Amino acid sequence: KDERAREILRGFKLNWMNLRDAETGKILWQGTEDLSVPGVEHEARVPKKILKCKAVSRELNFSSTEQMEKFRLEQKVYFKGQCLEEWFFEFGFVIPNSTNTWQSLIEAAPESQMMPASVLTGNVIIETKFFDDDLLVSTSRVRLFYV
Amino acid sequence: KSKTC
Ligand SMILES: *C/C=C(/C)CC/C=C(\C)CC/C=C(\C)CCC=C(C)C
Repeated sequence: KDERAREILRGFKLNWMNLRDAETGKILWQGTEDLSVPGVEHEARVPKKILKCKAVSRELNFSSTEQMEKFRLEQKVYFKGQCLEEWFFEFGFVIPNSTNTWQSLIEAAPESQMMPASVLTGNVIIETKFFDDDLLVSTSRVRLFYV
Repeated sequence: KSKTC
């Protein structure tokens, strides 16, 4: 089970990922680091004007040698160690040895609830748990700078 | 609705 988790994780690869303003269509951010790798605090700089988008299209392209019955993510957004938000995304079935693109639309809260960049930058950690159904495959973390 | 994206 920890053995399976490890073969799933050993077989997995976040190839690329984009964040795009869903109104203008422009890409605001893209990385190709396997920000999915556990045991390390990754970092990411995003342009602070991302906070002004009404919605952001996140596009993730991933490979998996192993099949997954129900690939999904749970992402907690921590601010100075305090959980502000909890997001759940489901891809579903993953064919063995595939490469897949997963798109998700993340909609902004009303403006009066958006957090300012100056308060967020450097203080936000996104903690992502990678599951196949109920098997926790890994947990990765990213610290965000809004530059 | 996200407050941080
Ligand atoms: C929508 C705007 C913001 C600022 C969120 C930015 C989030 C980033 C840069 C990190 C994304 C982390 C992910 C998608 C988890 C990757 C881990 C696996 C695929 C297991």
